[PDB]
Amino acid sequence: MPNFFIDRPIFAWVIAIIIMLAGGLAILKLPVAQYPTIAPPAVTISASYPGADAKTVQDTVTQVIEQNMNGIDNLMYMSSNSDSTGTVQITLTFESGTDADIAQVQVQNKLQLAMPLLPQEVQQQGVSVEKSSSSFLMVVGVINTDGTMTQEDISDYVAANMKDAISRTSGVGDVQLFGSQYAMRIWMNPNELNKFQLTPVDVITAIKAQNAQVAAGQLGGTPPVKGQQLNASIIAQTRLTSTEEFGKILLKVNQDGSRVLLRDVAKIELGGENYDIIAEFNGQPASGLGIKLATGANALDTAAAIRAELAKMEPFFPSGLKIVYPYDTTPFVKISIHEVVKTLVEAIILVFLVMYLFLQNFRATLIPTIAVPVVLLGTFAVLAAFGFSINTLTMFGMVLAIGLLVDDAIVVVENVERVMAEEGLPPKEATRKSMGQIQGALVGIAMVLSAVFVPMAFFGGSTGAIYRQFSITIVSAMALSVLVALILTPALCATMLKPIAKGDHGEGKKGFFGWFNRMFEKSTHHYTDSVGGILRSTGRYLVLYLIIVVGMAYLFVRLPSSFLPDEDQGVFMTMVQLPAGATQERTQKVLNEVTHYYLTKEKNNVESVFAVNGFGFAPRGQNTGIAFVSLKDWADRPGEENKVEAITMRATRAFSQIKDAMVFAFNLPAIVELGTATGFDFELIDQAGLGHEKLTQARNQLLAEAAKHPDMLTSVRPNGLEDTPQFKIDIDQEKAQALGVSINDINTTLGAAWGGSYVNDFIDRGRVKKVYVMSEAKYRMLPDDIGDWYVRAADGQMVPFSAFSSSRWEYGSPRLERYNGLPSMEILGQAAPGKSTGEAMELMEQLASKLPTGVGYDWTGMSYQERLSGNQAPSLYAISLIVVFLCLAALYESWSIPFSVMLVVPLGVIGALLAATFRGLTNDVYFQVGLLTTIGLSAKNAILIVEFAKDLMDKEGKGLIEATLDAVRMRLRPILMTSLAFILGVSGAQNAVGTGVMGGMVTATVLAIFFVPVFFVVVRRRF
Amino acid sequence: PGADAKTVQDTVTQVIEQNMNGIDNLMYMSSNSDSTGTVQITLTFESGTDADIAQVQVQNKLQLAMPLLPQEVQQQGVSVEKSSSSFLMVVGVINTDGTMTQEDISDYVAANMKDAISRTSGVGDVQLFGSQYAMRIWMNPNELNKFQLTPVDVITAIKAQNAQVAAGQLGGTPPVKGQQLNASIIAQTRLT
Amino acid sequence: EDTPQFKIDIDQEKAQALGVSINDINTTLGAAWGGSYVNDFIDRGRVK
Amino acid sequence: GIKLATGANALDTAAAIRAELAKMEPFFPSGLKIVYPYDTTPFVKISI
Amino acid sequence: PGADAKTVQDTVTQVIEQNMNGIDNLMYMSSNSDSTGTVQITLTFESG
Amino acid sequence: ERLSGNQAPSLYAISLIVVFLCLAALYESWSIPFSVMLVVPLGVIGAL
Amino acid sequence: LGTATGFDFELIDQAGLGHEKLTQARNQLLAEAAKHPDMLTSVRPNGL
Amino acid sequence: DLGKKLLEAARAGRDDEVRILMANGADVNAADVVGWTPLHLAAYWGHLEIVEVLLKNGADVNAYDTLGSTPLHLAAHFGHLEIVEVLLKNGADVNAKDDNGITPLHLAANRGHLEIVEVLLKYGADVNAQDKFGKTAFDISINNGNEDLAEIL
Ligand SMILES: CO[C@H]1/C=C/O[C@@]2(C)Oc3c(C)c(O)c4c(O)c(c(C=O)c(O)c4c3C2=O)NC(=O)/C(C)=C/C=C\[C@H](C)[C@H](O)[C@@H](C)[C@@H](O)[C@@H](C)[C@H](OC(C)=O)[C@@H]1C
Ligand SMILES: CO[C@H]1/C=C/O[C@@]2(C)Oc3c(C)c(O)c4c(O)c(c(C=O)c(O)c4c3C2=O)NC(=O)/C(C)=C\C=C\[C@H](C)[C@H](O)[C@@H](C)[C@@H](O)[C@@H](C)[C@H](OC(C)=O)[C@@H]1C
Ligand SMILES: CCCCCCCCCCCCCCCCCCCC(=O)O[C@H](COC(=O)CCCCCCCCCCCCCC)COP(=O)(O)OCCN
Ligand SMILES: CCCCCCCCCCCCCCCCCCCC(=O)O[C@H](COC(=O)CCCCCCCCCCCCCC)COP(=O)(O)OCCN
Ligand SMILES: CCCCCCCCCCCCO[C@@H]1O[C@H](CO)[C@@H](O[C@H]2O[C@H](CO)[C@@H](O)[C@H](O)[C@H]2O)[C@H](O)[C@H]1O
Ligand SMILES: CCCCCCCCCCCCO[C@@H]1O[C@H](CO)[C@@H](O[C@H]2O[C@H](CO)[C@@H](O)[C@H](O)[C@H]2O)[C@H](O)[C@H]1O
Ligand SMILES: CCCCCCCCCCCCO[C@@H]1O[C@H](CO)[C@@H](O[C@H]2O[C@H](CO)[C@@H](O)[C@H](O)[C@H]2O)[C@H](O)[C@H]1O
Ligand SMILES: CCCCCC
Repeated sequence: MPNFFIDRPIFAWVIAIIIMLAGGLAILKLPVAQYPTIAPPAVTISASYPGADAKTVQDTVTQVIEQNMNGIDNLMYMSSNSDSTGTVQITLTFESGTDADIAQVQVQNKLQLAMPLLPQEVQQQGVSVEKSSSSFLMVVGVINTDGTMTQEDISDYVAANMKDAISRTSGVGDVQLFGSQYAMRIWMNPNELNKFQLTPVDVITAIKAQNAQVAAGQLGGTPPVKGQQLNASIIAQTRLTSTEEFGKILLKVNQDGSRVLLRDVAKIELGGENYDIIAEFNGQPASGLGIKLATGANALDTAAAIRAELAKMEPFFPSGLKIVYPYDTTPFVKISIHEVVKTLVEAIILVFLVMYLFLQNFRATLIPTIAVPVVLLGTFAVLAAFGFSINTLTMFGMVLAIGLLVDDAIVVVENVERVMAEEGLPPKEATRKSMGQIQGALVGIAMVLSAVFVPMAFFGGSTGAIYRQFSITIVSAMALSVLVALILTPALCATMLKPIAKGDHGEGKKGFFGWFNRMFEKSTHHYTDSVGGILRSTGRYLVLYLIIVVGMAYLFVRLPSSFLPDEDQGVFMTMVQLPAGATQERTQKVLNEVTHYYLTKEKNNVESVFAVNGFGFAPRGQNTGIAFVSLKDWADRPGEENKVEAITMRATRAFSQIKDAMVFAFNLPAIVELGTATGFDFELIDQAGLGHEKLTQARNQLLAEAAKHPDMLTSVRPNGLEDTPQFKIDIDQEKAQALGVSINDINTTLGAAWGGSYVNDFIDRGRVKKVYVMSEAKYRMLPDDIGDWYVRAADGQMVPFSAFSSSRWEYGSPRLERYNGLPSMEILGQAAPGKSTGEAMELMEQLASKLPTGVGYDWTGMSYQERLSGNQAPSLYAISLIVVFLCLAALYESWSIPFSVMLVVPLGVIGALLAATFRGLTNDVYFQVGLLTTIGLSAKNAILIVEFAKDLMDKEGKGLIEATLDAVRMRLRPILMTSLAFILGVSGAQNAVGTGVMGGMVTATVLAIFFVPVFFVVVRRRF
Repeated sequence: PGADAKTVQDTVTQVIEQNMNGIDNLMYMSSNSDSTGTVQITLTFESGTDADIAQVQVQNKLQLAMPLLPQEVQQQGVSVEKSSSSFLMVVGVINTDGTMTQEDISDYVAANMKDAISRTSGVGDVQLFGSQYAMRIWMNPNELNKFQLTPVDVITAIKAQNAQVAAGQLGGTPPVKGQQLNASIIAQTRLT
Repeated sequence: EDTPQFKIDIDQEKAQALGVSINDINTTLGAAWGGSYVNDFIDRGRVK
Repeated sequence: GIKLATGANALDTAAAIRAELAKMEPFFPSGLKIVYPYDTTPFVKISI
Repeated sequence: PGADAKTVQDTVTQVIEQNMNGIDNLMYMSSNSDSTGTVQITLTFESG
Repeated sequence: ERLSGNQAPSLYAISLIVVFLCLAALYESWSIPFSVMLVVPLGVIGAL
Repeated sequence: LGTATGFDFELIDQAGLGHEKLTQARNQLLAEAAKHPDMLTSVRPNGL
Repeated sequence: DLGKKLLEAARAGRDDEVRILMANGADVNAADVVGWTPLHLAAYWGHLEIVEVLLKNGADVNAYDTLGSTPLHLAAHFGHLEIVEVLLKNGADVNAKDDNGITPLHLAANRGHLEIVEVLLKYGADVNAQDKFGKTAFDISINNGNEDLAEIL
């Protein structure tokens, strides 16, 4: 094939153009995102029950839905929350590779058939079935600075004007409104209602009657009286459109003939559907939009289009309204792409410098400058073909790949320049011979590198999805590098390179290049003299090798483990947790203290504080709040002191002072959708109808045992709420029936007044919206206000609530968890310093076995993923090694020689481990792939050294040591040229990527050139 | 529940059948309306048809018929399933000690085993060889007439007294300024 | 083109004063001029 | 009485049922025991 | 039933159309709100 | 119709490039392709 | 796929005759099938 | 400070922590938002040792929540016979009424704790004590249909 394209350089050029056009076309049409779909498909069933407690929600909604989630394909597990905010969220996680659309519609369909089994109030509100993912493209915050608008006022505008326009914007997937639009709030007065002998039942009956869409019919409708001239539609009652109209809702007419209207017994205003969430952006009332990226969309174009549309909305905004961007993933994808193009150009620049420094002719320096871009563009085309996207994982996979692409370029050209310099052949004949020597190895190197990278794409779940991005990218880039090295760069060499006279090593030159040639020819002689001495005393160096393999193995284990590291993302949360029974006013004051702190003490680092009262990651009680702290640019925060890690600890340390509040800052995970932070996600399950109280005892019993193992388990806590005091009220059925007061009227009065009742819909300025009847704050606060509410008897007398009720305090769960349709309690925890998660999990299984009868357990999330994916690792390492060996066996026609190459693996690794150990880095995915590329390039060097060595022994009939010394001599220059390009040069990921190679190369280069010849001689002597 | 073959056919089967239209790769449709109150409409598709889409299409049409069906039939839960007519296997459950009766065993399997098996991927349909426990109110007409009550009164009382009420919260949102207490209000709960 | 609509207004107070429920008004008006789908019947063994 | 979903693999599905029943057995009341009076999958395994 | 185009559009068409974000290969979306009471929101997708 | 016409120019452009590159590879020349591709206008005018 | 010799016949009410008439038609057909043992064997209803 | 720590320890049943907190001088009159002292919580959750330890450390046995319910109400209602006895020995008001006029006997009778009812009667519980609806522990037993309880009262 090289011979074919050496005679046909125009064909070789056509293939290069077809690859470049395919690549250029791919770059434009390819999707762009921070991370691809890594987490397994999850479908969350969300519902709302106004004024309902954790148990009411669970025992009427959650259990009913969970029972009807059958006949759904590829379901791994099911988790559900039921809390006292009147919320339920049932997350159904599916097998990795499941059609998320098919998964959702099957969940959606089985729910719709279970809707008649839910309460009327839940059916009316509706149950949402959405694709579970918190991987937002950006959060567009909407704030009011002049204090003319409340959080309700903003939310309503964002919904009615902006939300639909952002939905329309090119490349936008899903858009969540951070708040609710207006609702017709009827704030009832029990003193007024009692005065006129009325109840909330009468208010609801009147609103349902006087705010409705009535179907009237038609004038001259078919069948008509023949001769009819007109056919008009009849309009009767329509929905009310104003607080005025609702004001005049007629409840009662008295004896004297006076009208009792809704405005007489209730305050009426356009308020919010929900008052549980209070969101603030630097102390100012705020709403927002949670924008997601659409499937196969460009994040950079979408973000620009969103900002472009928001700019067109600028003129229509009310006075004081501003648009802010507390969260945005766009800047990361810009850097990820920018720093690939930088490395790509720097590589080409540095190769040129090294190529010219050694070969000393500009015509040779252009061959890599053509080849590298062609292959890189080719990679973009193969990514598009396999349906991959431009993301961090695929981009940093290419950064690592450039090393392999640069080598293939230097290897082919240098070997031609040498063959010309040593024999004196014309370029075309020199290229033929040159390629003839390496063409076999290049094909072999492809299969070996394939056998290294391909297997990790066959990992299962989230871990496999991540490795797949690097695997396909590097294999594609590498595979095309060999194709270009066998088709294009040979043809370029045979046409572009100039004749070099036999024995012209450029020592006869003057100046720097004349000196360098004499200097390097000495160094090459001193090198062969050194290797000559090494091969006299092999046994000693084999002992030094075992010290490195021992050093490697030890230094590998001692280095801390992770998947994706915790980096400065310019954002971090601050949880605010007040004690059981604490109000949102008390919580807001702590949130204000948290907001004040960040804007006062961290004014240099903090940009904004999005203080969300009554919220965590989901809607929480009044006693909870979270603060999404958005930082300034990394250019405005120099030093490790002004990074999230230090800012987090400083904040947490300062907030230890706050009384009656567990306030602590913590960093965002790299991919939140998984929450992978090392450690486990343990589920404790009630398997024998033990109840909530018995499951609480078993949890405390497990948490107690875990606390007696600091050596194994650290920070083993529950991801749930403790039982809070709640107001039990018992309606006496006998006293109710005796007075002639119906329980329906009683439970409606209590439910509507204290809980709030969603009556029906009205039309505010052309938008359909909810009507809510509820008690005015001051009549539904304390237990004494219970007796202020009156229910009308059959006889017409108004009976107070104190007459037929009797209340006491008790304890109940404000958030009841279930796993696989059984009452559960999620327990988080991690392995202790110098311990694996596998060990920590095995103890949690041991401790869990000693718990009471009927108390089971299970692993979910990262635990489930790590549990299954971990079992695959040994099988993939086996295939990787077995196939690498088999490939080299076919290449060298020997079962023995392959070992000489495979023994180089530790020489590549040891450097990276030393670099990581002393810089204090982790064994993250970026680093692990960094080792595979370091091992790959190390193997590539050794493969060509051994091939040349064995070829000299086979073809020219040279001795073992002669052939070895002659081989390592020929291969010194191209290995040093590749290595020098790294030494010259060619941000947590950038460190993991750069340091996952730099340290490796600095040593691997020095170790390989001296140890590869040892391995070959030692192995050849043995067999 | 309690319907004859014709009542079932005329109020459900026909109403559902009439909505089954514009469904791709449908070969034929067969229904059975019997005096147990049970309807079973099998829609058989062409070989190669995506059973996922066939189910999605069939239910899309059923959901148009759902509101026209009696409230008793809807509250029993209508099921759309894409399974074989024969049984893959039978998972029998016995009590060797003889501590639990046929009825006690059936209830346990229904409450502790059935659901998890029904959610298992590949399981098209699970059929309990027994019945899950219910609160059986066995009425006496002599005692009902004696106190001048009907099954209507019995049903009215149960829905009214065996209620799970959403009663709101103390110091709920929006609250008054200076509110210190916030506690869930717990009224009537389901009878156990 | 925009069509004429015969808008009939029910006086809520005047109805309550005379002792007629607006449910009976809305149904009488609705059923008369528009028609009302009450329930099904069996015509030669078919639901209509 | 378990029925196989359309297209689903009998042996794979049967294996998943046994795996799920294995998680239940430990928390059974005293006396309760699983029996396998009808299975079409063993023939497929053995005959193959 | 018995709702003019405007009532139909505000309470039905707008409510459905606003939730028609995040659908793959959507070229355009046209809807009719009639004085019959009917809505028909047609979503035309990319060829293939 | 708009789409058909808007993508027609780039269709002709890539079609010419592909045919040109195919001749360059087959005949191992830059002259034969260029000498040939110059005929295209002589045909196109005929169709017009 | 069914049995070797077996067939699956469906007698249809096309004109809304009713159940009693369709029964008479079925009973008649079964009797005529019984008078042809040479061709048809075990012709019976799959119902109650 | 340590009062909010004792309330959690009392509720959880951490005997060792309560003991350590009693040494440090944790406030035993420390209540939550509803007025439940650690004795209330310990009595509610059935932690006998903590109930004894708290009473030793000068805890109020007749302490009442914001609705008038004492620890004996909770202990009697949730079937903690040992705690009911320990409280009554340390001078718990057996005839104590909450805001509803309900007594420990009413609550014990309702859940049908026959053993506890006998203990309350032994320490002089007014069997003829009526709630806000004029109903005694006997009127409860006949309504619940408890034959054993009906005979005792
Ligand atoms: C590891 O992950 C962390 C952040 C993810 O980053 C975010 C953006 O993504 C989250 C996801 C995917 C969750 O599932 C969360 C969650 O379940 C929470 C809370 C909290 O609000 C969260 O805050 C998140 C949360 C995030 O902010 N728990 C609750 O709401 C409940 C019912 C908590 C009950 C008790 C406490 C308060 C909680 O157990 C606490 C002791 C810690 O375990 C957490 C605050 C973890 O922090 C750490 C490591 O100290 C986060 C889960
Ligand atoms: C040819 O087919 C055979 C096997 C199919 O293989 C199976 C696995 O698939 C079946 C299908 C797709 C059905 O539709 C069935 C059916 O409709 C039945 C019965 C009945 O149990 C069945 O048993 C099946 C049945 C199967 O076992 N009839 C009924 O339930 C009702 C409501 C009344 C029964 C009427 C009489 C008593 C019945 O007709 C009888 C006279 C025979 O004709 C059948 C028992 C056939 O036995 C044989 C070997 O002559 C089977 C249909
Ligand atoms: C979607 C995926 C894309 C798939 C693309 C597939 C395209 C299919 C192409 C089919 C090729 C036909 C088979 C090869 C031709 C051999 C016989 C030709 C006749 C002959 O006498 O041989 C010479 C060929 O040169 C020789 O002695 C051998 C050289 C053969 C050159 C092959 C040219 C193929 C170019 C394809 C372009 C696309 C590249 C994409 C990878 C002629 O030529 P000559 O020597 O007389 O020359 C002019 C000198 N004055
Ligand atoms: C839809 C819109 C998309 C727009 C995007 C851009 C599209 C790009 C399209 C690509 C077009 C290809 C252009 C080919 C360039 C031809 C160069 C002219 C060469 C020439 O005429 O001289 C020949 C000699 O060449 C020689 O001396 C031997 C050849 C060695 C040099 C070849 C260098 C080619 C470099 C190509 C780079 C293109 C990059 C594009 C990304 C003479 O002919 P002859 O003597 O050989 O023939 C007779 C043999 N007896
Ligand atoms: C035995 C065969 C050698 C015969 C020829 C030897 C000398 C060649 C004389 C050429 C005239 C210029 O002389 C050349 O100048 C270059 C400047 O770039 C110098 O080259 C080098 O010298 C200095 C040290 O002095 C180095 O640190 C530096 O890397 C480089 O500049 C040398 O001094 C000489 O190689
Ligand atoms: C701490 C990181 C790990 C360290 C890795 C060290 C390996 C890289 C350095 C290799 C340098 C090679 O250095 C080479 O050593 C050998 C002996 O070992 C010397 O050889 C010496 O011993 C041989 C064997 O008896 C004698 O025949 C020879 O006369 C004597 O010089 C070479 O003259 C020297 O050039
Ligand atoms: C399923 C996957 C199986 C493949 C895995 C093995 C991968 C390793 C491939 C080994 C590299 C090729 O190995 C090398 O190929 C060249 C040709 O390119 C051979 O050389 C051969 O050239 C030509 C073309 O095949 C032959 O007509 C000629 O007889 C022979 O000299 C070398 O003798 C061989 O050593
Ligand atoms: C030896 C002919 C090779 C051609 C590959 C395109």
